Amino acid sequence: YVVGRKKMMDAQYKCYDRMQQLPAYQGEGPYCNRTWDGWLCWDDTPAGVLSYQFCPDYFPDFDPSEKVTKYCDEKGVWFKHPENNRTWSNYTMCNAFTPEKLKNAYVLYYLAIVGHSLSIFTLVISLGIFVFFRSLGCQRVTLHKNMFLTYILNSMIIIIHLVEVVPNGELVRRDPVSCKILHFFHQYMMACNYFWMLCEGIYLHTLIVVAVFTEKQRLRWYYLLGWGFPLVPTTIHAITRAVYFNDNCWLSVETHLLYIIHGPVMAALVVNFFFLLNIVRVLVTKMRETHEAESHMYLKAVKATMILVPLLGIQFVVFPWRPSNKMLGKIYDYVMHSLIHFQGFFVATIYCFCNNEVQTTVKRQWA
Amino acid sequence: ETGMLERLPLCGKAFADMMGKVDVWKWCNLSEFIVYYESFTNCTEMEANVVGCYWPNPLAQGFITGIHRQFFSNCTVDRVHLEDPPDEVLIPLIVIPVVLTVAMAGLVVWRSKR
Amino acid sequence: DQRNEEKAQREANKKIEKQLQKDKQVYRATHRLLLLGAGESGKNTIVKQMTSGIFETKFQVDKVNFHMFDVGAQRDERRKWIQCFNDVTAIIFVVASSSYNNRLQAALKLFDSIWNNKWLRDTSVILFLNKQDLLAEKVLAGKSKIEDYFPEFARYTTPEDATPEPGEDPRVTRAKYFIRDEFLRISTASGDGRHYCYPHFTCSVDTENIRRVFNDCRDIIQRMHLRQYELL
Amino acid sequence: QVQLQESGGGLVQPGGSLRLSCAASGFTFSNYKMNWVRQAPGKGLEWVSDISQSGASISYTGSVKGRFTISRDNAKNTLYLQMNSLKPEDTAVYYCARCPAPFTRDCFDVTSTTYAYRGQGTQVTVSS
Amino acid sequence: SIAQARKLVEQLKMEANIDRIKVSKAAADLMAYCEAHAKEDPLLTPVPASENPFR
Amino acid sequence: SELDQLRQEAEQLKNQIRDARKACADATLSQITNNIDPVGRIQMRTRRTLRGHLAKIYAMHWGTDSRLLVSASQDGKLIIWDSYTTNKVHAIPLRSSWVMTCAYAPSGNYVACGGLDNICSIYNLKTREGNVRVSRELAGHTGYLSCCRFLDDNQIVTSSGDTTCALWDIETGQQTTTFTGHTGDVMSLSLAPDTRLFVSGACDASAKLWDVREGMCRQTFTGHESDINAICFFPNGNAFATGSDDATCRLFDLRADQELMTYSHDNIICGITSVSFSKSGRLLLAGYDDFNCNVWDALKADRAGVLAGHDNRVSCLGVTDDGMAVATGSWDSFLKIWN
Amino acid sequence: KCNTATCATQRLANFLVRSSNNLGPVLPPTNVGSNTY
Ligand SMILES: CCCCCCCCCCCCCCCCC[C@H](O)OC[C@@H](COP(=O)([O-])OCC[N+](C)(C)C)O[C@@H](O)CCCCCCCCCCCCCCC
Ligand SMILES: CC(C)CCC[C@@H](C)[C@H]1CC[C@H]2[C@@H]3CC=C4C[C@@H](OC(=O)CCC(=O)O)CC[C@]4(C)[C@H]3CC[C@]12C
Ligand SMILES: CC(C)CCC[C@@H](C)[C@H]1CC[C@H]2[C@@H]3CC=C4C[C@@H](OC(=O)CCC(=O)O)CC[C@]4(C)[C@H]3CC[C@]12C
Ligand SMILES: CCCCCCCCCCCCCCCC(=O)O
Ligand SMILES: CCCCCCCCCCCCCCCC(=O)O
Ligand SMILES: CCCCCCCCCCCCCCCC(=O)O
Ligand SMILES: CCCCCCCCCCCCCCCC(=O)O
Ligand SMILES: CCCCCCCCCCCCCCCC(=O)O
Ligand SMILES: CCCCCCCCCCCCCCCC(=O)O
Ligand SMILES: CCCCCCCCCCCCCCCC(=O)O
Ligand SMILES: CCCCCCCCCCCCCCCC(=O)O
Ligand SMILES: CCCCCCCCCCCCCCCC(=O)O
Ligand SMILES: CCCCCCCCCCCCCCCC(=O)O
Ligand SMILES: CCCCCCCCCCCCCCCC(=O)O
Ligand SMILES: *[C@@H]1O[C@H](CO)[C@@H](O)[C@H](O)[C@H]1NC(C)=O
Ligand SMILES: *[C@@H]1O[C@H](CO)[C@@H](O)[C@H](O)[C@H]1NC(C)=O
Ligand SMILES: *[C@@H]1O[C@H](CO)[C@@H](O)[C@H](O)[C@H]1NC(C)=O
Ligand SMILES: *[C@@H]1O[C@H](CO)[C@@H](O)[C@H](O)[C@H]1NC(C)=O
Repeated sequence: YVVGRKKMMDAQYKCYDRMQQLPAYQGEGPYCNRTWDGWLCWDDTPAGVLSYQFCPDYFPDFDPSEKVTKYCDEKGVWFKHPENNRTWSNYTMCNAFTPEKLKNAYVLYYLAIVGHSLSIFTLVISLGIFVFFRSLGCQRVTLHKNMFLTYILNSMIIIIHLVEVVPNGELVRRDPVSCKILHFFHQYMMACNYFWMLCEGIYLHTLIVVAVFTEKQRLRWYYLLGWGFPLVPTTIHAITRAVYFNDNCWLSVETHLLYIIHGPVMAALVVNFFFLLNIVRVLVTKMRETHEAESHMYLKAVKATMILVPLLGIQFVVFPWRPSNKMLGKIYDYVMHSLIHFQGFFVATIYCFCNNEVQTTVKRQWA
Repeated sequence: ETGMLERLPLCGKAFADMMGKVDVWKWCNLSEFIVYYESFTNCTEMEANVVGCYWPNPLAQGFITGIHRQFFSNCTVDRVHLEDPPDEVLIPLIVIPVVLTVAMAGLVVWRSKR
Repeated sequence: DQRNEEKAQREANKKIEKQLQKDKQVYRATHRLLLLGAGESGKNTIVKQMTSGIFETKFQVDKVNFHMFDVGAQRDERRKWIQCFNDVTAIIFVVASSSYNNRLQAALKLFDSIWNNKWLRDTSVILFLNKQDLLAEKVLAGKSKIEDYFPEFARYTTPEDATPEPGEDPRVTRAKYFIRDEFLRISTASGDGRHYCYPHFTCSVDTENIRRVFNDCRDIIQRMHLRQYELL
Repeated sequence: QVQLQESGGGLVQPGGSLRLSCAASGFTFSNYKMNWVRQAPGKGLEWVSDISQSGASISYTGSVKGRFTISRDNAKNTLYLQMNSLKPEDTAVYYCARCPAPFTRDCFDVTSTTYAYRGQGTQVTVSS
Repeated sequence: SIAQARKLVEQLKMEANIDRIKVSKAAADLMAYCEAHAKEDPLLTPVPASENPFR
Repeated sequence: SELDQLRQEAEQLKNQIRDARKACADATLSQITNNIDPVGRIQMRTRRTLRGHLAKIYAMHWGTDSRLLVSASQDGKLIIWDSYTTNKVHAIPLRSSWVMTCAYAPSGNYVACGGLDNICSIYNLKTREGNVRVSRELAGHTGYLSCCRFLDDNQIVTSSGDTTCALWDIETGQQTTTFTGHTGDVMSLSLAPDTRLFVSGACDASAKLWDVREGMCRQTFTGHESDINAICFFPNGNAFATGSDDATCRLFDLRADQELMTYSHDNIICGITSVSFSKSGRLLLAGYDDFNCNVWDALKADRAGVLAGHDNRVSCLGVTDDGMAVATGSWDSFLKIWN
Repeated sequence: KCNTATCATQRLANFLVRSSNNLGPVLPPTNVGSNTY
């Protein structure tokens, strides 16, 4: 309650400071005089206007994304609650949806831990299969091994962040340098994960659409794009975060500085989306030159698309924006968190366990 | 409501008790009056309830602004410390890594065969 | 000390491994082709367009290296030496379409054995239905009677997918497409998606032949990559 | 010792009929595709008909389809060829050729000049 | 070609005019060879790691 | 008339040979060896793996020192390995990449190779300069070369797809003798321990014993149903084994002039590509098209082990002269040393 | 506010450290009725 009242008394000082400097009202009709209601500052509101500002963050159960409502009557008297007849500001929507949102957040929390733990398990097996069985080695497998390693390190850092930083309010209180260092490596490995999805799409696009006859590429540029370039948006974000928005453990998402990393990530996945369309187009044409049945082409065109969705991160492009509707946003959270935290598991199952060349090699070397 | 205007100035000298505790240059420092401001508003709130009035009201608000013009009219103390850069700085910080992402991707589609 | 002899032997080893890496680049970039035309099928003059047990031919198309091999001076029994070409990019099977009076049935039986051979089941075939100019001259002429050697030709009609050359009468289009579907009936009967037949109506002097092979080899490699990702 | 001996054949009237038999020994007959090939005077060897190992799949060359019937008795190790409505163009030596390898879909070299797994042939002459 | 049937009769008569021992003695000789060299067959008897140069 | 009577005279001769062979089969090899103790489980392990070749390996041969071996791959390379240390001693590029056979001279000074080029190329390993160069090219065969074996540094026997074998004088480069018995492509050949005789299997389902110094065909062995792909002498020179496309291996005795044993299994339906005996001759190792190698009991017709490491068709194999190890080449471009 | 799908994990972690008491028990919600401001 000490931090909540500190920001409350800070906002109050800035409010009473604002009253004496702002110019008086300029409208023709009456108005509602500007006042400090105890939690927020209200500018001069014209007659018959309902104000709107975002909820404060004094209390943990408040939602900073909801709006506060204050109604100005025609005669200039502020809205009075008919129960006790006091000048009252409407804060009901600040914590009205927090009980049920917190209940869904706990399911997404364990969905994230289960998904990332299952991802780590199946990817270190898939990585061990592609390392021990040398006969499966090729340039496609070499890029998969790097892709598999990003998933492992991304899942490991997220699990540590969810078990050591999230349920530890004392650590976030102290704002140690260690939790910020962990955040920098989390964002680096997150960007490495998405940029290796782009490496997979680029390599796939340069084998089927362009550069068919060579089949010998130098992987040094893929390593530079997947492992090296993600250092650029993360350090740039870290420099701006340490200067402009230096919050405790860099846990805030309300800063627009996060798009220094997520912007380039989204651009990398939009490129992958345009690779997928050009790849499915070549695939559909390959089935029309062999005179396939139109019903069979639809079955194979959707199987290839679904196979390439986890590898290229298409689910981030087709559901990029979270809806504002309460019912639409809840099912969006369950769908996306399932697709995000289980992506490593899906990639390992599709490209290692269900891979026919892996199955025939594993069963022969084992038998 | 007239009893409030007679009892509210009681904190008029209470806020001045801790005023001299800090120097005149410390009047603008937010760190110096963090605990003094929460004490002054406290009685101004509790005083209105002793008679029957709610704390946020026009007359006691004028009382706070009266004290706010005698102590805090000289300085303009503003340190957000948790703000985003302007658009002319924030936008290039996003556009430049994005064009470098597309340029690095096109660099691999071009230079991977060499 | 005899430990220096091991250092001298591992010295020659990396000397060899660095040379094999330079040979691995040339080998993996060159695409090998087996030219397996029949006798008097125009296979000899397709190479001419550009004692020894085998003849080689090098040609580049869009800086892509092709190494085409033509079996010469080997017995007519192929069930042993044809296994050496299991990993070629494609087998170029040349057939004299106008060789029917039964040379055409023999070419069909040879194509059947190649298509269904255990070791060539993953090898695609570029079919050159050669001698189209001589085929048209027989259909326009009298008493050729393609139906004698192939009775099912009477109840056969030109399919809709056929793209007829402008100017030629449909009697030749019906003839050359009947011969094409004779081979397609064999290739589409046992193809498990592993290899495909690319038929072409060619003449011995066609300059399209080298580009045709290039375009079919590109499709072959594309399908091989689509097969590695389980997409096709 | 792989041995193929063809029986039947001789002088036939143009339009008549005949039945060729192939006595096979020295191998598991029910594991190989069997063939009939022929060599007309001055002509090369040409494939006439083949039958699969089970006997369910049968193929004929176009010049004899509808007139010739191929069959096999896996119990008697015999390959048969029923030749109905013979023409003067059917005059040739008919050979019984075994496919080179067992349990195979392909069939190489059965019409080659010096193929080993082929009989010495029986003469069929169709002329009045 | 009678020349190929010519050599077939001349060759087979050269093969028919040989002395064939009984399979019993032919089989016992093969058996006796395996018994005498059974100790010096590394692929037959598990060789200790001390001797195996592919250890 | 005349040709048909010659076909009846051949009929009375094969039956007479059949009768003379039937009269010698007083007992079967299985009945003579039914009492001996079986060998048990012969389970070998891959001790070395050679990973130099790019394309499929078609042949291999051990040097007489049981340490150096040469292998031939369709990428156009002859590689000589030190099996003990896996180090490569030479990497000889070939003028024709379609090599189908390779041989190691007993002296160790030369290696040979050949294939679809119809040439047997002799390579000098111990020239005073230091590199490897072509010493001789033998250009007499009208078909692909399937096998070659040095008699010494001056003589080499080659088998070819032209249905003939040939004995070459390496210095002059001409055929000293030609062996013209087979009907189909001769696929393999094996020299007797004393190199006075050699045997070959062809695509006519027959094997022939050849007298080297006389150039005649002593005996002809039948019994197989399809093409003979491999052949190997017994360590005593009195018997030999053959591997065929009929999914069987068969043992033939020279003095008995007939087959003694058949090595087959009902679930084995692929052909045999290579055969070789152990030092004692008790084990018959055969490579198969199903990517595996089966170890047989040569006396009891039992299967006593399997070598199942390779990922593609096992094309060749060979046992060292000291019997310590067996090498296996495959179409997966790998050579595995088993012990 | 980062509303993209790639920020979903970070939005969940930020909501838990801020609106949940270390993933502990429930607390009395902030009273926002007539008696409050
Ligand atoms: C190749 C193998 C495949 C399969 C391998 C894996 C097999 C097992 C996978 C499932 C494991 C599930 C473990 C879940 C452990 C949750 C413990 C925790 O106490 O549960 C709390 C509960 C929320 O209620 P609360 O107590 O009020 O919260 C907490 C309230 N407080 C914070 C106030 C305390 O959470 C549960 O409801 C679970 C919610 C998330 C569901 C996770 C499982 C989803 C995925 C299943 C597996 C899918 C595998 C792939 C299939 C194709
Ligand atoms: C999460 C924080 C705490 C540490 C992050 C460390 C990574 C950025 C580093 C650690 C080890 C590095 C790897 C070490 C070695 C290699 C092999 C290198 O390729 C080769 O040497 C051969 C080819 C291949 O196997 O890829 C490609 C880069 C890579 C995967 C490196 C990628 C970057 C990695 C994963
Ligand atoms: C604490 C973390 C964030 C540091 C991350 C450092 C990486 C961005 C650096 C460190 C080591 C670098 C690697 C050092 C050596 C190599 C091997 C090099 O290999 C080749 O060029 C051979 C293959 C080919 O050329 O195709 C490719 C770049 C790479 C992977 C480098 C990629 C960039 C790496 C991973
Ligand atoms: C392959 C390695 C995966 C490792 C994954 C570790 C996950 C640990 C999760 C711990 C959850 C603890 C929940 C406690 C709940 C309670 O006490 O009520
Ligand atoms: C999967 C790898 C994750 C690695 C995470 C590393 C986190 C390190 C946190 C501690 C850093 C050092 C803190 C003490 C020294 C200091 O004050 O800087
Ligand atoms: C290579 C990783 C570097 C990570 C650096 C994390 C810390 C960045 C900010 C450093 C200055 C912080 C100043 C505020 C006080 C503090 O939190 O220590
Ligand atoms: C190569 C990795 C670099 C990581 C850098 C993480 C942040 C380190 C501290 C940066 C502080 C802000 C920059 C200096 C500002 C100033 O000049 O005052
Ligand atoms: C083909 C290139 C695609 C590039 C896509 C880049 C997307 C960047 C998005 C940045 C802004 C995100 C939303 C901000 C909304 C707001 O500020 O009001
Ligand atoms: C949850 C993931 C959903 C992903 C949905 C991806 C939809 C891709 C559709 C691609 C259609 C391409 C049509 C090409 C037609 C043509 O060949 O002209
Ligand atoms: C194509 C992928 C990236 C973009 C994803 C969709 C983003 C749509 C954004 C539309 C509204 C932009 C302004 C939002 C302002 C706000 O509400 O803060
Ligand atoms: C780059 C190709 C992208 C294809 C998919 C684009 C989907 C865009 C969806 C935008 C609207 C999402 C819902 C917004 C709801 C709302 O806030 O009112
Ligand atoms: C990979 C894409 C998966 C998409 C799954 C969509 C599931 C939507 C939810 C279905 C059940 C709930 C429906 C609620 C409808 C409503 O009340 O608005
Ligand atoms: C391959 C992963 C698929 C995951 C699919 C998850 C689908 C979840 C759909 C939303 C369920 C919402 C349930 C409550 C609906 C309601 O109350 O109206
Ligand atoms: C297999 C990958 C996808 C997995 C998706 C799992 C979705 C789980 C949805 C659960 C909906 C109901 C939540 C009830 C919460 C509660 O009341 O405790
Ligand atoms: C708001 O300010 C105006 C301007 O002086 C004043 O007339 C009005 O009374 C004020 N409102 C209240 C409630 O005091
Ligand atoms: C509240 O005060 C207003 C003053 O205009 C009055 O009209 C209304 O009746 C009052 N309501 C109650 C419940 O006291
Ligand atoms: C407060 O706002 C909500 C939503 O705008 C509304 O439902 C509620 O009625 C408001 N409260 C009062 C007292 O009008
Ligand atoms: C306000 O005063 C009451 C009683 O005097 C006390 O309990 C409370 O802690 C005070 N609050 C502040 C912020 O000083």
